[PDB]
Amino acid sequence: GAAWGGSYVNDFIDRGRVKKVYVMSEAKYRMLPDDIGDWYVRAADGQMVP
Amino acid sequence: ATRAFSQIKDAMVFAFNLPAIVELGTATGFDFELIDQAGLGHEKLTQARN
Repeated sequence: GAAWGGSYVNDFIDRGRVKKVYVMSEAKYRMLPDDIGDWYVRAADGQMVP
Repeated sequence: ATRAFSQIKDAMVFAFNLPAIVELGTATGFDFELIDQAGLGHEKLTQARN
């Protein structure tokens, strides 16, 4: 969800105004279906599972 | 009371009567708002107020 759709984490202060903070994948890593193979998840043992 | 309390040190003590209409409060002078319109900050607004 965070990689392909973005995630609203919390707020920050831009020039004295409260504004959102978003984490999302860089454009070129969430364009084509094959890009799904670029993402890994850490396992309980620390291994990276595709 | 104000004359007597003017001698008090380390404190500003001021005695005063109620406004005729407490809901409106005082109508003696003016109320002025200095607004930070360009995101200057608290310090710059303080300098402008000074």
